[PDB]
Amino acid sequence: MTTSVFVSGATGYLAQQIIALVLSKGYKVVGSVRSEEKGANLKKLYGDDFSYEVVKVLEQKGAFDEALKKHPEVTIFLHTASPVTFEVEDTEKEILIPAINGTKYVLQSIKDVAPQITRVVYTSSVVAMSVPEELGSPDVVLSEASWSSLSYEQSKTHGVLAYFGSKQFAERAAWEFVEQEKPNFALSTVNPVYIFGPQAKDEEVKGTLNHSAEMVNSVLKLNKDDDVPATTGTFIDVRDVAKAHLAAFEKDEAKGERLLLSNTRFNGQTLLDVVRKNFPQLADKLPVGKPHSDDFSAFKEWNDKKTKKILGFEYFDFETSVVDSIKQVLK
Repeated sequence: MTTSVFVSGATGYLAQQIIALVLSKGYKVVGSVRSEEKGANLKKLYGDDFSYEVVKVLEQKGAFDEALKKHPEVTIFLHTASPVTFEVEDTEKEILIPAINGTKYVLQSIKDVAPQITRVVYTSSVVAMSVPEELGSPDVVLSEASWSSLSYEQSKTHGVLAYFGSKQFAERAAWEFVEQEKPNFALSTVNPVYIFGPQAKDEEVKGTLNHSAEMVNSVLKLNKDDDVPATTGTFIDVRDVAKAHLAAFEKDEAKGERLLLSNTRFNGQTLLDVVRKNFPQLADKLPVGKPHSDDFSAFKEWNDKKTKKILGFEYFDFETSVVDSIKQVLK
């Protein structure tokens, strides 16, 4: 009668947005959390239709088996969680293997213990699709077809490349599971770019005034003398990503799809120009740069046409996403 959706890594910024949307739709959520207190907090936040299970180590074999066994009511699994690593000493051991193993193990548990699950949505990234130099290139057109060229070997070399590799290999693992193991569920992925936007709950904006994506808040801590931030790429609003997750399990056309979630290009100047206009009280302590010096006109538009057609909604613009984040932080 009511449909129950499992969401891994439920305390996450995206996950919370997904959970809020889904609850708003009348689904139930069963959320995984790494501790009871995390769950209880989520419960207090999200209410009666929210339940939780504690799964401490996501990449462990059999990790989700008990939680799954307990929830025969669940028929959707949104796998949003990533391994939490705090500073990395060995890239393979701590980043690549956990990412890859986790995906395989979670899928195996679902097949093993939740045969009733008909849809799995795996949260991937644009980093699966590409390499860092290609991300910044005006000659590059990504699509839903795009797979990163980065090798396993190269991925080990650096922490950045490792994060890139980890997503690529993990997503490949997920598709591979589907091919090889042939489960009851249809798989789909969501592949976001830099995510901006408000948090699902005010209470969560803790510590008061923060930033993931931090890039929003690399700026607000700047000082008038500081440089304009370097960071540049494509953005997407967290709400749009969430809506993509919804469509990814709801729509027949999304079955076996990769969804590229990417909106407009930005740089530090784009960000600064927005903040400065919208929140003038902070302009005195902020840098100026060269306003509206950002010109992205040479950049080839990415090919997300299939994804937009499947999604069938229009995205939040950049200004709106940024303004909404700051307003909340300020509040």
